Amino acid sequence: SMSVKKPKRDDSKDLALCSMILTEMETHEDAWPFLLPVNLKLVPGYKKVIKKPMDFSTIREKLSSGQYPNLETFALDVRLVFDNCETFNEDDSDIGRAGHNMRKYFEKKWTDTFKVS
Ligand SMILES: CCCOc1ccn2c(C(C)=O)cc(-c3ccccc3S(C)(=O)=O)c2c1
Repeated sequence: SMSVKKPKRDDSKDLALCSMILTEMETHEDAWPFLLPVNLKLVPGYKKVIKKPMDFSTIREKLSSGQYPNLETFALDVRLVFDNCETFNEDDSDIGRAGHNMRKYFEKKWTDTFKVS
């Protein structure tokens, strides 16, 4: 509260560390569905059904331009990518499998970098 400061984690490395996580995502073999925005012209359903589209390129642009206030906002956009993927794609599809794999991959790097670290 007023004039009573809580201790706070050192956030000075967060930008570099999120950038490094994103680079590892962008170069994973199973990242191919997520590199660009889902093509709204070519993909029926998508626009209407997926209210907040997100992809790795859009995350990268945001990260590079100071549009994430903090590391939690970045993780929310990453998770949004995989939550969209599950909403639109069957688990059994190649895209659907890719998403489950990428999510697992992300959440372990997240824990190892910030939470269990
Ligand atoms: C023309 C039918 C293609 O339908 C889809 C439906 C969904 N997706 C996704 C996701 C994440 O839901 C991703 C793609 C896709 C797949 C291969 C190459 C390019 C794309 S994309 C990101 O340009 O739409 C893609 C393509």
